[PDB]
Amino acid sequence: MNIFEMLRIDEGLRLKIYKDTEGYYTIGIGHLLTKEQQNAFYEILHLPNLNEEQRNAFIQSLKDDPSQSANLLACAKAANDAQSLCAAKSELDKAIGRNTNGVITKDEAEKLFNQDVDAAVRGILRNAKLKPVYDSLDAVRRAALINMVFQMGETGVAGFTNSLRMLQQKRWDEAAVNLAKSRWYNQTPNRAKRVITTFRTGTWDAYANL
Repeated sequence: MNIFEMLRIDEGLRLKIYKDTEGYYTIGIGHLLTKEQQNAFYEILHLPNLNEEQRNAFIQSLKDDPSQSANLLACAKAANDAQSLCAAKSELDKAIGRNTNGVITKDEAEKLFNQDVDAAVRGILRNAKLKPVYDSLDAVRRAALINMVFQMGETGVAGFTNSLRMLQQKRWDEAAVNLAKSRWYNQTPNRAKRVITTFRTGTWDAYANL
């Protein structure tokens, strides 16, 4: 047990590229890659990832039959997305060092993950709200803080003013009681419970079994 097994259980590990419900392409453990007929003509012509010609064929197809505004605007969006995915794969391929076709192995996911951890800690140590509590914690409690950062971002975590302070004061059972009252806990109870147990105990016990 170690931090990568922790976030693999909590966050999940995808060996194939996935598109978020909010539109981001991701892979591994939360590794992010890339960020009537009148409106038909308009939006087709404003899709950010089409070619000149790819767009020509759609625009001129609409001219040929304006009735099919529904289908041509459907085609145009398929294409725009097909490209974004292409860009993400490309972004992935530079990261892995081969032509993955949007597929990686676990060790490659772990390699991505380990630098992602490096990014988060850098951020954390630059954040005046998170630094003093993070320096104060031991390695496994730090894993719990990083864990939270992965799920909601530096800023969200940094907004747990009080529980953070209790953590910094080594008041672990106070801290655990306070995290449970949170909106985080209410949105993802099973995960928050494991994280909070990690904060409270300084151990990996919440992940034993499972």
